[PDB]
Amino acid sequence: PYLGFCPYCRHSAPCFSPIKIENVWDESDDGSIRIQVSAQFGYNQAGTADVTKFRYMSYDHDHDIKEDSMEKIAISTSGPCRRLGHKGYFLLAQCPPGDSVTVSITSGASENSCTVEKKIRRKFVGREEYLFPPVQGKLVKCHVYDRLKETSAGYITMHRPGPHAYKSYLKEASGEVYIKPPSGKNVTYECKCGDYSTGIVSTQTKMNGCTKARQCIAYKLDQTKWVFNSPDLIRHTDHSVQGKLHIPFRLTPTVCPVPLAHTPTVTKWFKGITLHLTATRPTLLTTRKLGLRADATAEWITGTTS
Amino acid sequence: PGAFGDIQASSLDATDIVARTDIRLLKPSVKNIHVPYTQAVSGYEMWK
Amino acid sequence: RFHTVIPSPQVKCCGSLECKASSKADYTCRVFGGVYPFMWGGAQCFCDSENTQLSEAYVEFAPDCTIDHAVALKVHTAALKVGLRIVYGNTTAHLDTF
Amino acid sequence: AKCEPSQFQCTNGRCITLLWKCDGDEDCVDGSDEKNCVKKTCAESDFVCNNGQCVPSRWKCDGDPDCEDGSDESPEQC
Ligand SMILES: [Ca+2]
Ligand SMILES: [Ca+2]
Repeated sequence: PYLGFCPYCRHSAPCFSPIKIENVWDESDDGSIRIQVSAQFGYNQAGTADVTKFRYMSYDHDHDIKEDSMEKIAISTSGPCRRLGHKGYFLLAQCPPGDSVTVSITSGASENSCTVEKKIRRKFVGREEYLFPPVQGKLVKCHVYDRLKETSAGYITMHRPGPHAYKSYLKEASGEVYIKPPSGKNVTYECKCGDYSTGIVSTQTKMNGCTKARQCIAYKLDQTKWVFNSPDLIRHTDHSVQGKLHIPFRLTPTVCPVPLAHTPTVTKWFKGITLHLTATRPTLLTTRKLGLRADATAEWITGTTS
Repeated sequence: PGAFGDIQASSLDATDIVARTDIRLLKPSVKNIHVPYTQAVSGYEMWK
Repeated sequence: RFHTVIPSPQVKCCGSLECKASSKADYTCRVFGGVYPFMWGGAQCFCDSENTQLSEAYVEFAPDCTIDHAVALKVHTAALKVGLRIVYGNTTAHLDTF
Repeated sequence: AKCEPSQFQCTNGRCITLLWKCDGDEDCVDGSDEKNCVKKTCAESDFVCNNGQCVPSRWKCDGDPDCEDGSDESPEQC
């Protein structure tokens, strides 16, 4: 459960945030969207499925894992959304159309958000557009993100975290340098001053030769938590695949209702037919001759016309 | 790039994936670590 | 629809990094100097210009592709098959003949 | 002429986007940013020493005076 450089924060300006969005999928037929986020949702601080809460990277002097309840989260695009599910790095919600999708948390003291400019539309399955699926109508094969979090949509690779060299993780001594971490924290420090130097330490260490803090780095050997491939956390010196995680909310084939505009009133005349059509929403009409040539044509009718 | 078949494989689960996408990466610029990059719109979606 | 995975970049704090080629699809990684990148905590390298960074990116099928994937097929002269119902006097039978 | 950003250069041999001049960080080995910047009191993550120095909160009351005035170490307070 890492953190990433989020294009937008509570301030439109980009900033680092615990819940950076990484990818957005919307191939559903109901307009539900699957969002992968830097935070881990539905797992406790230990890594067990406490579905009522989520875990995310720190926002302070050490990269510890903090917990919060789901009810402070909110997946919102133009307006808000029916959050349909969550698991680990993935959130699922059905949202209205909008130019962007935003994930936000409202903890007051820890009130953050993240946005990715992503064009989401009110796509509809079938051959007749609708604002809302109809009650009575033909059922057609459609695909939707299965609300069952146990389902598997695929997998994402992941890796051990690299160095997270806090600015406060190190010190300067009015002309000298120092490595001052918390008590008992086995911290690796590395610094080139005249020549390459490195050492593991657990307490304040007066550096030799170094003068400016920018000369040095330091990061503890905390690999206990794996990290997704996401760009904003530098890879470890070894970037081999660490297992996998199943992508939740499998895109599952199913059936969805589609409307059936009032049957067109035909009119019969010499080698020609007239179709009187009536559909309050855009509706696809297609006609083809069964002859040697198709002479096929397609037209989205609207309203009432002939 | 930017056309149908920009990414292809013998089968969806297969590792034999080949692709042409004009993917190119710009020199990191912002203070924060980043990897700004650009690509043609997904040719499959463009054809869609 | 391809998914452009941008695996977290490799960084080096005292030297260059080879653009070791990979079999990944459209693997087109580039190495850049003068990166001196920060992270939430701060700078992640020792020096200034001596640090270099390798940005790595390639593409894989988006997870949803499993369903909406365009199977390209070449077509060759189709052989017609027909299901025929035949009746002859009071006797009748149904069959399928290529 | 000016360097590619048409903005100030630090003597470390690199020009910097002038916005970073008072971001609270120094992006060069030279004195270039906070040396000519306005700094508010330390953040909630930091400790305000009596000399006005800002130090990491976890370092306060650890046994080593971090800020020059040593306000971070007081065995009657710590
Ligand atoms: Ca700065
Ligand atoms: Ca101290």
